[PDB]
Amino acid sequence: GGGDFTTCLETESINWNCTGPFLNLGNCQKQQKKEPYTNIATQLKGLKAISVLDVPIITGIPDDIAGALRYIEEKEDFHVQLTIEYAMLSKYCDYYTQFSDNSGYSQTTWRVYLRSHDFEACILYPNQHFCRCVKNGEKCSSSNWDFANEMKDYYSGKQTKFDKDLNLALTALHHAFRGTSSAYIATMLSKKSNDDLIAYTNKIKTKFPGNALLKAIIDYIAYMKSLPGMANFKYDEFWDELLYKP
Amino acid sequence: GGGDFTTCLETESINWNCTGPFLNLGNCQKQQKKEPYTNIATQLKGLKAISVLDVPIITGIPDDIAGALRYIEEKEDFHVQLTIEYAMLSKYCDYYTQFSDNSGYSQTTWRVYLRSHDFEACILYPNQHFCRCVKNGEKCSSSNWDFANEMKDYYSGKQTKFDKDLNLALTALHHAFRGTSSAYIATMLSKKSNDDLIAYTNKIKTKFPGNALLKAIIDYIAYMKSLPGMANFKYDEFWDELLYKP
Amino acid sequence: GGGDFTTCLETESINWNCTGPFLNLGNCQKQQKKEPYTNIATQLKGLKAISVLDVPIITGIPDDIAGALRYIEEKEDFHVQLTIEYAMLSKYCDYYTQFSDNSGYSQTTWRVYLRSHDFEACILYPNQHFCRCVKNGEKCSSSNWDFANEMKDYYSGKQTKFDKDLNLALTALHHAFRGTSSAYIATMLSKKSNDDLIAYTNKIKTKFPGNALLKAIIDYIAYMKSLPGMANFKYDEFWDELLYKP
Ligand SMILES: *[C@@H]1O[C@H](CO)[C@@H](O[C@@H]2O[C@H](CO)[C@@H](O[C@@H]3O[C@H](CO[C@H]4O[C@H](CO)[C@@H](O)[C@H](O)[C@@H]4O)[C@@H](O)[C@H](O[C@H]4O[C@H](CO)[C@@H](O)[C@H](O)[C@@H]4O)[C@@H]3O)[C@H](O)[C@H]2NC(C)=O)[C@H](O)[C@H]1NC(C)=O
Ligand SMILES: *[C@@H]1O[C@H](CO)[C@@H](O[C@@H]2O[C@H](CO)[C@@H](O[C@@H]3O[C@H](CO[C@H]4O[C@H](CO)[C@@H](O)[C@H](O)[C@@H]4O)[C@@H](O)[C@H](O[C@H]4O[C@H](CO)[C@@H](O)[C@H](O)[C@@H]4O)[C@@H]3O)[C@H](O)[C@H]2NC(C)=O)[C@H](O)[C@H]1NC(C)=O
Ligand SMILES: *[C@@H]1O[C@H](CO)[C@@H](O[C@@H]2O[C@H](CO)[C@@H](O[C@@H]3O[C@H](CO[C@H]4O[C@H](CO)[C@@H](O)[C@H](O)[C@@H]4O)[C@@H](O)[C@H](O[C@H]4O[C@H](CO)[C@@H](O)[C@H](O)[C@@H]4O)[C@@H]3O)[C@H](O)[C@H]2NC(C)=O)[C@H](O)[C@H]1NC(C)=O
Repeated sequence: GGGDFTTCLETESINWNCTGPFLNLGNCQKQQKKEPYTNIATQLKGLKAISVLDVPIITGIPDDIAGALRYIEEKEDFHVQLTIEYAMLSKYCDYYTQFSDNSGYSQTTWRVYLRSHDFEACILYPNQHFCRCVKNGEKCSSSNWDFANEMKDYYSGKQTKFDKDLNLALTALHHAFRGTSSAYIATMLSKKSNDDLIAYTNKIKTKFPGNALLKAIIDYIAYMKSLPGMANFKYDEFWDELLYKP
Repeated sequence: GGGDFTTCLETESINWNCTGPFLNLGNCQKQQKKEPYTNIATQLKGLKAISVLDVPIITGIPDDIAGALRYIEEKEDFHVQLTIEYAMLSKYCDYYTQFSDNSGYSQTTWRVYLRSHDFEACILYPNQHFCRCVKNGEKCSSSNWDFANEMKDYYSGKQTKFDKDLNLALTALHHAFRGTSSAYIATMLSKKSNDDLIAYTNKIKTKFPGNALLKAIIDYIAYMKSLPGMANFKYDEFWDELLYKP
Repeated sequence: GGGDFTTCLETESINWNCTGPFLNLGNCQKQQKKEPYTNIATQLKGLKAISVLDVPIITGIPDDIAGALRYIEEKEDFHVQLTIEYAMLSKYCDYYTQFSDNSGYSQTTWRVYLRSHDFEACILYPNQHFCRCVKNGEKCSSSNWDFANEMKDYYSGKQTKFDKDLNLALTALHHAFRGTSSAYIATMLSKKSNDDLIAYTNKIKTKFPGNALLKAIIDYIAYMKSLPGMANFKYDEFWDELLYKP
């Protein structure tokens, strides 16, 4: 249920087990988070995972996390982006294990996004368990229950609203899993590979079963994908920028 | 219901149609967001909207949005600040159209602010529809109903509490509409032009009718303005820093 | 109920009255917030609070608050860290008085953190008044009522869950009171000085009685400290990095 870094370097096209949360790391002690990127590049070079030519791209990772994620997602090539992300996860080795529960430094951005904005359907049907889970941290264990089909019926003749709400869920997921995960989601979206997209998000939910809000947003994405609005769904255009170069 | 940039340059004093959200833009395709500020300054110069002397102030806009907004609001002169804001809206051409609905990258800051803090009246009367709309995204369509006059009575003999809660609403609005919009609000506040202030916020609510939380905060500001506490209202002093130089 | 800066410089070990919120300041007018750090270092030097050798560490405080807090907490020595924090509070003289009520620029971070994440106990018992206060700003005046002992019973055989939820409360407090306050909390935690820790947080709650969410999180920390899970409590390891050098 994970991918090795060198094995991932051998593969030609991005796949689920070569995205951030599924990369096999190790420990993760206090010391490694202190390590600067020069040391991590030197480690990767000494193991012959990378060559000298690849050391600068690692040493140019900005020291702050927000800048590091922008730097990673700027890359247009699968193996380069993967190498950078792996260096960063070698410094912040708990970046994605933090997603196992309901808090942590790397979760704040996506949670802040999801809870600060509003779904169109939740504004009209705030008693739905999905909405109560997003807004109040309430009823999360039954979040995937569409009471009286209100949500489904609500979206029925409302392509634009379906598009807004599903894009808000996917934008939250983008903020959760920046970098290779988002390049993979972008790839599937651009090809309308809806079944593969749900397969990947379901793998994320299986990876982090202790993360209640994440489970709710993933179930919601699968629900929207089952609705008639999906056939004409128009994803937000920022995704096209996250695609890799031909 | 909007202002043209050059026409705005001709006018002597800031007015509603020469603030950010009311500046007439066009499209707004994928390409223009990629354009650096040197290109946008060159465009404005080629149209003779600005001269060579004005090119550096545009090319000095920092690349990140937070820095660009700080840069804009640092300006002490109406036409300079307007020109900078217009260059930025020429790059992020959807910055203010994002406010048409209930999400988007440019809305996060103000929504995070409004929902992370608390109104004094809502702590004591959390069942008020305004409070349920701010906190739970619930009852937003009846947010401007003061049940049993609880809010009004609550503020009656409480000048300090009225001041805190109205300032929290206005600070959220400041975070929504930085730059020229905030210089305009600052101008009206410093002159106690309460009717003009409400006229402007009501124009914002009319511009963005699909934005439920924004509608609620704007209705709330008009309600507070109708209360006896408004006559002695003391706005937060940061506003005085956003005024233009004499 | 506060500490003087020079008197604090005389003392050998960090104590409650030499942490940020308890440092005695004065006014705090509009002008002082405009003052750059060179001027503040010159003031402190002219009063002979510091010497010329200490001027650079003050002039190197980055201009943005987030960077200033990172700079302060990087210091490994009590008197240095205190001096830096005092310079910063001399510029943003309302940084900690902002905590007297339910909003303000310096409160956003910790409130955003506390409300974006979730307590394990609140996911299962969302009707608890503590959970309603954190999530909905509701029932804050009775937040410290554990209805039917649900919370206590919930943690009874769940050391890991107790650890997660108490660490989330303490991490929120860390985000509220960065710098010397966090070095003091780190010191008490590393020595399992649970009674002193509660004494300090209770002083914070007494300092800011108008801050409803802060009162709730402080009462909650004292409640957890009373439970059998405290004896084997394992604090998050970032705290050990905030300790001062021997
Ligand atoms: C990320 O995760 C994916 C799965 O999600 C992994 O892909 C699997 O990789 C394994 C190992 O290479 C594959 O198993 C091998 O398949 C060979 C046939 O492949 C073709 O046919 C299958 C359908 O039958 C297609 O799915 C596939 O795309 C090809 O078209 C077999 O010949 C192999 O059998 C031989 O080796 C095994 C193992 O030693 C022996 O037990 C056998 O007896 C035999 O000698 C083998 O079964 C598997 O097919 C792949 N699945 C998919 C869906 O593609 C990636 O490897 C993984 N990446 C990383 C970096 O970890
Ligand atoms: C931003 O939005 C404001 C409104 O909110 C616009 O201001 C209006 O601008 C129009 C066009 O210039 C003004 O209309 C003209 O008013 C002239 C008289 O102005 C004085 O009197 C009025 C009261 O009657 C005052 O409000 C005003 O301040 C002045 O004191 C008329 O003489 C004009 O009539 C002539 O031109 C029109 C149009 O071609 C013809 O149809 C007429 O027959 C006649 O020949 C004209 O009506 C309007 O008064 C302004 N309103 C206000 C409230 O000031 C800004 O122009 C706009 N800015 C930008 C950059 O878009
Ligand atoms: C931060 O806050 C702490 C308290 O939380 C202050 O610590 C107190 O400081 C005062 C003033 O120095 C101390 O009062 C003095 O205590 C002396 C005895 O101290 C020993 O014994 C006590 C127990 O009795 C211990 O707590 C202490 O640690 C020592 O082991 C007395 O001899 C003093 O009395 C003399 O002076 C007073 C005042 O002028 C006269 O009225 C007396 O008659 C007598 O002449 C005095 O009482 C107090 O003990 C300290 N408390 C604690 C708990 O340590 C810090 O000073 C303060 N720091 C800053 C920078 O503000």
